[PDB]
Amino acid sequence: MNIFEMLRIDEGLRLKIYKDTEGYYTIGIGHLLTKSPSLNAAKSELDKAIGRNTNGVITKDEAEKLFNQDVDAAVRGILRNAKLKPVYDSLDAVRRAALINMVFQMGETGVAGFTNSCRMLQQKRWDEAAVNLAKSRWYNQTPNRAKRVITTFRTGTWDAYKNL
Ligand SMILES: *SCC1=CC(C)(C)N(O)C1(C)C
Repeated sequence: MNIFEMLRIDEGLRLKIYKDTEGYYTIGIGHLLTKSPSLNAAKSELDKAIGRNTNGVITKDEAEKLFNQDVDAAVRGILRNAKLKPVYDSLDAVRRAALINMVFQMGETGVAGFTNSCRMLQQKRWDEAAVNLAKSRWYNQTPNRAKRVITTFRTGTWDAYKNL
């Protein structure tokens, strides 16, 4: 298991524009196109992202290319955030993947709260952090996924993704 396999499990793979859990146009492996209600706006974002006139459908290779860019972007976003970098640096590789997973799903920029959760992770109070992370819109809206990510933070193992 690694961050790519983990997110692939959590995000799925769809080659045609579809709506994510929040109702937003998305494609590939969790690649958010726009929060705009306009499908045309979403298709324009897609064409720009891929570099060709697609009309809503991409190939698996193209989906994996956006995925590589998105994971890279989540990692660089973490390292450029003065608040997240110290937490990421304090974690082992498995928990670092859990943090990348959260950033991939909700972004670094524009994310409200979680200051206390991050403080508990940096303190390595795994059980307390796990409880705290669950008191969130994030957990309530996508509980099965949040549970897997939280279990990863609580245990530092891939148990939530094995046999899954
Ligand atoms: S460690 C929890 C956390 C803090 C903040 C910077 C708000 N984030 O985006 C996540 C959800 C990673």
